[PDB]
Amino acid sequence: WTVPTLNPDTPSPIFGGSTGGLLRKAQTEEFYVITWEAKKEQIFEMPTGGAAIMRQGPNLLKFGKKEQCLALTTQLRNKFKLTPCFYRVFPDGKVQYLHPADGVYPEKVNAGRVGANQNMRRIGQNVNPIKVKFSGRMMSPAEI
Amino acid sequence: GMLETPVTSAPIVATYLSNLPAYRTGVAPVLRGVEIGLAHGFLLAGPFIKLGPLRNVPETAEIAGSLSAAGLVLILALCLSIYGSAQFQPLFSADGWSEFAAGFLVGGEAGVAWAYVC
Amino acid sequence: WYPGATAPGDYGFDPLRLKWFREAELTNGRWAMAAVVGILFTDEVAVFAVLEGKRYEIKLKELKNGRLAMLAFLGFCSQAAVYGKGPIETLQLHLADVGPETAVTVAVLCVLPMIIEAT
Amino acid sequence: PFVPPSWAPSVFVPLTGLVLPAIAMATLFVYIEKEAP
Amino acid sequence: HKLFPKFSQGLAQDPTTRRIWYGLAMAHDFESHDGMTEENLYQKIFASHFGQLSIIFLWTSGNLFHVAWQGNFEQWVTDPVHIRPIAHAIWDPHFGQPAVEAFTRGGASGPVNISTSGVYQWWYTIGMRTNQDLYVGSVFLALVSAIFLFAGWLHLQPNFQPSLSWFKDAESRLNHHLSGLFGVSSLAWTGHLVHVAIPESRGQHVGWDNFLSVLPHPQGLTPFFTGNWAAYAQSPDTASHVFGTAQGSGQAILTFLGGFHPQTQSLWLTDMAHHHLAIAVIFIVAGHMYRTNFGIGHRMQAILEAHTPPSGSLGAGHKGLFDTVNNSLHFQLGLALASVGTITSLVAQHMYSLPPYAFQAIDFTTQAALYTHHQYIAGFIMCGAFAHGAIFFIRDYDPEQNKGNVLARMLDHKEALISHLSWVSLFLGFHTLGLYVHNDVMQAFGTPEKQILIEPVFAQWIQAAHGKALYGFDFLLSSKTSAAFANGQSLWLPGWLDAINNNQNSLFLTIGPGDFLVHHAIALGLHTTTLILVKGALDARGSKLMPDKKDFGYSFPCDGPGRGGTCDISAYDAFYLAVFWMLNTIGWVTFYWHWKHLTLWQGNVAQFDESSTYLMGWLRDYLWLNSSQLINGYNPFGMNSLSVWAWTFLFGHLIYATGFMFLISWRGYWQELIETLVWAHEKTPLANLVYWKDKPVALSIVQARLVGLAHFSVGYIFTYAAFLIASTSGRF
Amino acid sequence: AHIVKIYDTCIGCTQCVRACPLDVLEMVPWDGCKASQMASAPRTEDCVGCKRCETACPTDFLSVRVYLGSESTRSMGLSY
Ligand code: CLA
Ligand code: CLA
Ligand code: CLA
Ligand code: CLA
Ligand code: CLA
Ligand code: CLA
Ligand code: CLA
Ligand SMILES: CC1=C(/C=C/C(C)=C/C=C/C(C)=C/C=C/C=C(C)/C=C/C=C(C)/C=C/C2=C(C)CCCC2(C)C)C(C)(C)CCC1
Ligand code: SF4
Repeated sequence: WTVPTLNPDTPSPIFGGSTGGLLRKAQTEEFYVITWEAKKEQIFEMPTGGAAIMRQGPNLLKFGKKEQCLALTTQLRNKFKLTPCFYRVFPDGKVQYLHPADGVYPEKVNAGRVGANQNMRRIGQNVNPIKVKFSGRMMSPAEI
Repeated sequence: GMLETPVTSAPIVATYLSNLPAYRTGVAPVLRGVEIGLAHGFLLAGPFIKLGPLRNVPETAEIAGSLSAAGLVLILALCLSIYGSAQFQPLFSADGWSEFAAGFLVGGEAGVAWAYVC
Repeated sequence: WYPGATAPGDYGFDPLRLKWFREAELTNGRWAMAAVVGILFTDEVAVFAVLEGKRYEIKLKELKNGRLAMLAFLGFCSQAAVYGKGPIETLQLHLADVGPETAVTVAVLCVLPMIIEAT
Repeated sequence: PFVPPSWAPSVFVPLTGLVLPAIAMATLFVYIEKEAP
Repeated sequence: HKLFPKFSQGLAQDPTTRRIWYGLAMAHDFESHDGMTEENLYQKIFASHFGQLSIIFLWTSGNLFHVAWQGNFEQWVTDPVHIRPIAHAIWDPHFGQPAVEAFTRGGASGPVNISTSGVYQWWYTIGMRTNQDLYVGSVFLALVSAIFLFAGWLHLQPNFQPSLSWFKDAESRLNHHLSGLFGVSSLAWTGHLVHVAIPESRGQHVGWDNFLSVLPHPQGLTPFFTGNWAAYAQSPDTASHVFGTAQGSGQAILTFLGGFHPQTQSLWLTDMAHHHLAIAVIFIVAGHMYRTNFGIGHRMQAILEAHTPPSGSLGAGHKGLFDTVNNSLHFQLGLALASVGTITSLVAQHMYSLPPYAFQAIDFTTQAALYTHHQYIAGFIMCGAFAHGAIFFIRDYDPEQNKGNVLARMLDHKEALISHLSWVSLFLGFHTLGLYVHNDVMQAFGTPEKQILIEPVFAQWIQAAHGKALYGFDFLLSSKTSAAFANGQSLWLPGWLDAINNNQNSLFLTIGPGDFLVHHAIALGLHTTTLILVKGALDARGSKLMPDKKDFGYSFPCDGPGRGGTCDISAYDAFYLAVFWMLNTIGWVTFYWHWKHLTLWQGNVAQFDESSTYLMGWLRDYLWLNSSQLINGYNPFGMNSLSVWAWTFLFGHLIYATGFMFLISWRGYWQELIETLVWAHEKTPLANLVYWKDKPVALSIVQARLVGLAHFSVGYIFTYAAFLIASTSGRF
Repeated sequence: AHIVKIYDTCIGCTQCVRACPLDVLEMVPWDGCKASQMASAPRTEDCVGCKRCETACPTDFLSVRVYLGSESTRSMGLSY
C-alpha cells in the first residue's frame, strides 16, 4: 500500500444542490474531499441533507468538516460495502491524505502502528491535583 | 453543488448588484462612502422627524429629527472606523476602509443637511 | 524634562504608552496657535471638506510654540469657565494683589516625579 | 468651596451615559480583536 | 492568533466568540493562568485586595458627596420623623412633566430619589449635623481611596513585592489584626464616640476646631488614672432627653443601661461607647497570644498537634492541619466566607431587633431594606463559602498530608453525613408541607377550628427566660425571686425589662403557630441547602458514578451520555443547584420578616396570627394585598412616585423569565440555529461584505447555567426589592 | 485540543474505535491482554470530545478517557 493522490477531475454524484454545503471556511481555512469507487449506480443519502445518485465508477464529493466525511464513510461502508478515503485540502492546494492513514482501516490491528496517548497504569493510579499545581498552564493529573 | 433560485442567479439581479455602489471595483472608497452616506442619511432623516419626541411642536420637529439623524450618522461612522480597525490589521484594506468611513461621515451629514434644506 | 528622568521636540515623556500621533500633535498645535492668536487679538462646507481631504492625502519651534499654545488655550477655557472673566481681567486680578484641586494637583504632581525615581 | 454648579448633571450624566461608554466599548472592542504578532 | 486574553494562550487561540466570554470569566482565577507561580499568586491577590479597598472607599465617598450636594440632611435633622431622606437628584431627559412633578416631592427643587439605606440615621447618630461635615468626609474618603489604589500599584512594584514568607506568616498577621485592626480600631471608635458623638447628641458641637479644648467629662482622666471608673457612669441621660439638644442631658460617657433611648427608640451612645471600649480591650489582649519574634507566645502548629483526643475517636485529630490551612487559599477563603456570612446574618438579626441609630425603627422602609439587604448578602456569602470549600477539595487537598485527621475522616463518613441531611430535609419537607396543606383544606372547607396549630413552647420558654412576662413561665429573668434577676437588677436589667415587655418594638416579638410553621420551613431551607452544598463538597473528589471527578477540575460540563447520562455531575453544578435553595430560603425568611413587621406596624398582629397558618392566607393577605399601590404606580389615569417601582417590578419579572430560557433550553438547538444564521449572513448579498472576526457559536453548557442563574437571581432580587420598598413606603 | 488517554485495563474489544465519529483512535499491537490489542489516540487534534468512545467502553472503570481542553476550529465541530 502507498498513499494515493487526489484527482480533482473525478466526476461527482448527481445532486441538485443543497443549502447545507460549503461556506467561507472552505475558501479561507480548509475543506475535505471524499473519494470512492462504486460498483453500480445507486441512490445514497447526503450527510448535509437530501438524496443523491452515485455514479458507476469513481465518485467525488467535498464537505466542510471531518464528521461529515466520517458519516458518509460509515454509510457507504456499512450499507453499500464500499471502501472510501477522504482527504484534507487547503486553499494553498496542499492535499493531506487520511482515513485509512495506514491503508488498513483503524478498526483492526495492523503491525507498524505506534501507540500514542497510552498511560501504562490504571485510572485510579493517577496523582492528586495538588501534585500538579503551578505548572505553566491548567493541567489534569492524567496528563503526566 | 449550490441550490439554484431565480433570486440568486437572475441576470437582472446580477446587473443591479453590479450597479450598486458597493460593487463597482474601480471607483474610490471615498466616492463609495459619500454615495452610500448621501443615500442613508437622506433616508434616515425621516422617521426621527415624523415620530420623535418633538414631533408635535412646530418648526422644531424637523430640526430635532435632523439633529438626531446627524448624531446617528456620527455613531455609524464611529462603528465603521472601529470595524476597520478590527478587521484589517481597495475597499478591503485599512487605509481604504478609513477613507470609506470618512466618506460615509461626510456623505451622511450632507444627506441629512439636504433632507433638512427641504 | 525633569532631573533624573529616563526615556521609554521630544523629551522622553510617555507615561501612558506614533507618526499619526506626531502629525496629530502638530495639527492640534497649529490650530491652537491660530486660536490663541485669535483669542489674544480679540479684545463653507464642501470647500472645507476639499481642503481637509487634500491635507489628509498629503522644526522644533513649531511644536514648542504649539505645546505652549495648547496649554494657553486650556488656560483660556479653564480660567474663563471658573473665573467668569477674560484673560486680561484674570491677569489684572492676578497682578497687584478648584483651589483644593490646584493645590492637591501640584503636590500630587511632585509626589509623582519622586515616585518614578523610587520605582 | 465644594458645591458643583447648577449645570452639572446636564453635562456629567450624558458624558458617563453616552460618551465614556462609547469610547470604552470602542477601545475594548479594538483591544479584543487585536492580532498577536 | 489574538492577544486577549493575555493570561491564557489556550483561550487566546480560540477562533470563536467563546474566547471573549471565557476571558471575562477566567480573569480573576489566578491559580490557572499561564506561568503562574506561588509568590506571584499571593502578590496579585494582595494588589487585588488593595483594589477592593479603594473601590469601597470611593463608594462611601460617593454616597457622602451625593447626600451632601443633592439631599436634605440639614433639613432632616430638624424633624427626622416627618421628612423623607433624599438619596440623589434625578436627571432623566426621557421624563415628562408629570414625572418631573411626581418625583419632585419635597423639599427639593427637581426630581429626587428617597433613600432607604439608613445613612442619614447612621450619620446623624455618629455626630454629623451639617452638609460641610459630609463634604469633608467625602473628600477624606476619596483621598483614602486614591491612597489604597496607589498602594496596590506600589506593592506590585519589584522593589516592593513581598516574599512568600511574608504572606505565610500567620502568627504576626493574627497578632497585628487582632490587636491593631480589631482592638485599636474599636478603641479609636470609642474615642470618636466619647469625644464627638455623645456631645453632638448633648447639643454641643465638637469638631476639629475645638476637640482639644472641650472636656469629654467634667473630671478628665482623674477617674481613669485613679481607678474610680464608676465616676464616668454617674448622671446618665434622663428618660426625657431630646436627642441632639441639651434638655434632659447628663454627664456620663460610659453607662451600662440596657434597652433603648426613649425618644429615638435606639441604643444608648454611652452603652455603645462602653461596648466598643470593652471589646477593644478584649481584642488588644487577645492580640498578644501568638508567637512573633519575642520568645513568648503560642505556636499554632503545636496547638493543633496537641489537640488530638485519646482512644482514636478523632483518629490523628488535628495533625497536619496547619500545613493545609496555611498552604491553601481556598480553605482560608471558605473559612472567611463562612464567618462573614454568619456575621452578616447576625448583623441583620440584631439590627432589626436592637436598632442602634436615632430614629431608625420609625423608618420602616429603611428597616425592611437593611434587613433584606444583609440577609441576601449573607446567603450569597454562605453559598460561596461552600463553593470555595469544594474548590479546596479538588485543587488544594493532599491526602497523604492528611492521612487520618479530621478532614480525611469527614470524607470517610460522607455517606452518613449526606444520608442524615437527606433524612432531615425529607422529614421537614413532608411535615411542613403536610401541615400547611392540612390547614389550607381546613380553611377551604370552612372549618378553621380543625387545623393543626402547634404552639412554639420552646422559643416561648426562651423568651420567658429572657424576661418576657407574656407566656407565664416566670423563670430566671421573668421571676422576681431569681438570682440572675436580683444580680443584674441594679444596673442593666431595668431598661432591658421595659424594652422586652414593650410589645411595640421588634425586641423579642410575640410568637405563635404561624411562627412555628415558618421557623420549621426555615430549618427545611437551611438543611436542604446544606445538603446540596455538603454533597457537592464531599462528592467533589469523585463518586461511584464518576470516580475520577478530581481529574476534570471544579467546573466541567458533564461526562457525556454514557453510563446512563451524567448531567450536572460537577461540584460547580451542585453549587449552581444550591443557589436556588438559597434564594428560596432567604425569600421565605424575608417574606416572614416583612409580613410580621407590616402587621406590627399597621397595628393588627391578629391578621398575621390568623392568616399566617395557611398558604392561601399568605398569598391573599401578603402578596395580593400589599401589591395594590405598587401596580397602580402608573395606569391610564396618570402616574405617581411609585411608577419607578412598578416598572422595576415588571423589569424583575422579565429578567427572571428570561433566565428560565437559559435554564430550560440547552445548547445544541441554539448551535443549529446559529449555523443557519451563519449560512444566511454568508449568502446574503451586500451584507456578506461585512464578516465577523470571531466565529459565532452558541453559549457553552456551563456558561448557559451561569447566565441563566444570573438572570434568575437579578430578577428575583429586583422583584422583591421593588415590592418591599414600594409596599412599605406607599403604606407608611 | 482535547486530552484523550488510553489505560492498561484495555481488553482490545475495538468498541471505542468503531464508536468514534472522527477517526481519532486506532488499534495497535500489544501483549497486555488476551486480544493482543490496545487502543491508541494518535489524532487527538481532530477530537471533538463527544465521548462515544467512553460510552462504548465496557471496562469498569473506563480504559479510554476524554479530558475536555482548549478549543480549536476542529474540536468545536464547526463547518464555518
Ligand atoms: C444614559 C444615557 C442617555 C441620555 C443622556 C439619553 C438622552 C436622550 N435620549 Mg435616550 N436612550 C438611551 C440612553 C440615553 N439617552 C438608551 C440606553 C436607550 C435604549 C434603551 C435610549 C432610547 C432612546 C430613544 C428611542 C429616544 C431617546 C431619546 C433621548 C433624548 C430625549 C428626548 C428629548 O426630549 O430630547 C430632544 C432631542 C433632541 C434635541 C435631538 C437628540 C439628538 C442628540 C442631542 C444628538 C447628540 C449629539 C452627539 C454628537 C451624538 C453622538 C453622541 C455619541 C458620540 C456618544 C435625550 C437626548 C429620544 C431622541 O433621540 O430624540 C430625538 C428618542 O426618540 N432615547
Ligand atoms: C463611586 C461612587 C459613585 C456613584 C455610584 C455615583 C453616581 C452618580 N453620580 Mg456621582 N460622583 C462621585 C461618586 C459616585 N457617583 C464622587 C466621589 C464625586 C465627586 C468627585 C461625584 C461627582 C458627581 C457630579 C458632579 C455628578 C455626579 C452624578 C452622578 C449620577 C449620574 C452618573 C454620573 O454621570 O456621574 C459621573 C461620576 C463622577 C463625576 C465621579 C466618578 C469619578 C470616579 C473616580 C470614577 C470611578 C470609576 C469606577 C471605579 C469604574 C467605572 C468604569 C468601569 C465600569 C468601566 C449618579 C447617581 C451626576 C448627578 O448628580 O446627576 C443628578 C453629576 O452631575 N457625580
Ligand atoms: C427609556 C428608557 C430609559 C433610559 C435609557 C433612562 C436613562 C436614565 N435614567 Mg431613567 N427612567 C426610565 C426610563 C429611562 N431612563 C423609566 C421608565 C423610569 C421609571 C419611571 C425611570 C426612572 C428613573 C429614576 C428614578 C432615575 C433614572 C435615572 C436615569 C439615568 C441614569 C444615569 C446613569 O447612571 O447612566 C449610566 C448607567 C448606569 C451607571 C447603570 C448601568 C449599569 C451597567 C450597565 C452595569 C454593567 C456594567 C458592565 C461592567 C458594563 C460596563 C460598560 C463599560 C464599557 C463602561 C439615565 C439617563 C437616574 C438619574 O437620573 O440619575 C442621574 C435616576 O435616579 N430613571
Ligand atoms: C457586600 C456588600 C455590602 C453592601 C453594599 C453593604 C451596605 C451597607 N452596609 Mg453592610 N455589611 C456587609 C455587606 C454589605 N453591606 C457585610 C458582609 C457585613 C458583616 C461584616 C456588614 C455589616 C454591616 C454593619 C454592622 C452595618 C452595615 C451598614 C451598611 C450600610 C451603610 C454603608 C456603609 O457600610 O458605609 C461604609 C463603611 C466604611 C467605609 C467603613 C466604616 C469604618 C470602619 C468600620 C472602621 C474604620 C477604622 C479606621 C479607618 C481606623 C483608624 C485608626 C486610627 C488609629 C487612625 C450599607 C447599606 C450599616 C448600616 O446598616 O447603617 C444604616 C451598619 O451599621 N453593614
Ligand atoms: C497592626 C497593623 C495592621 C493593620 C491595621 C492591618 C490592616 C489590614 N490588613 Mg494586614 N497585615 C499586617 C498588619 C496590619 N494589617 C501585618 C503585620 C502583616 C504581615 C504578617 C499583614 C498581612 C496582610 C495581608 C497579606 C493582607 C492584609 C490585609 C489588611 C486589610 C484587611 C481588609 C480590610 O480592610 O478589612 C478591615 C476589617 C475590619 C474593619 C474588621 C471587620 C470586623 C467585622 C467583620 C465588621 C463589623 C464591625 C462593625 C460592627 C461594622 C460597622 C460598619 C459601619 C458601616 C457602621 C486591613 C487594612 C489584606 C488586604 O486587604 O491588603 C490590601 C491582605 O490581603 N494584611
Ligand atoms: C472574599 C471574596 C471572594 C474572593 C476574593 C473570591 C475569589 C474567587 N472566586 Mg469566589 N465566591 C465568593 C467570594 C470570593 N471569591 C462569593 C461571595 C461567591 C458566591 C457568589 C463565590 C462563588 C464562586 C464560584 C462558583 C466560583 C468562584 C471562583 C473564584 C475564583 C475566580 C473568580 C473569577 O474568575 O470569576 C470572574 C467573575 C465573574 C465572571 C462575575 C460574573 C458576574 C456574576 C455572574 C454576577 C452577575 C450579576 C450582575 C453583576 C448584575 C447586573 C444587574 C444589572 C441590572 C446591572 C477566585 C479565586 C471560581 C473558581 O474558583 O473556579 C474554579 C468559581 O467557579 N467563587
Ligand atoms: C414547589 C417546588 C419544589 C418542591 C416541593 C421541592 C421539593 C424538594 N426538593 Mg426541589 N427544587 C426545586 C423545587 C421544589 N423542590 C427547584 C425550583 C430547584 C432548582 C433546580 C430544586 C432543586 C433541588 C435540589 C438540588 C434538591 C432538591 C431537593 C428537594 C427535596 C428536599 C427534601 C424535602 O423537603 O422533601 C419533601 C418532599 C416533598 C416536598 C414532595 C411532596 C411529596 C408529595 C406531596 C407526596 C405525594 C402527594 C400525592 C399523593 C401525589 C399524587 C400525584 C399522583 C399523580 C402520583 C424535596 C422533595 C433535595 C432532595 O431531593 O433531597 C432528597 C435536593 O438535594 N431540589
Ligand atoms: C465545605 C468546606 C468548607 C466550608 C465549610 C463551611 C462553609 C462551614 C460552615 C460552618 C458554619 C456556618 C458553622 C456554624 C457554626 C455555629 C456554631 C458552632 C454556633 C455556636 C453557638 C454557640 C455555642 C452559642 C451559644 C450561646 C447561646 C445559644 C445563647 C447564650 C449565649 C451563648 C454564647 C452561650 C471548608 C472551608 C472548611 C473547607 C473544607 C470544605
Ligand atoms: S470523543 Fe468523540 S472523538 Fe474524541 S475519541 Fe471519543 S469519540 Fe473519538
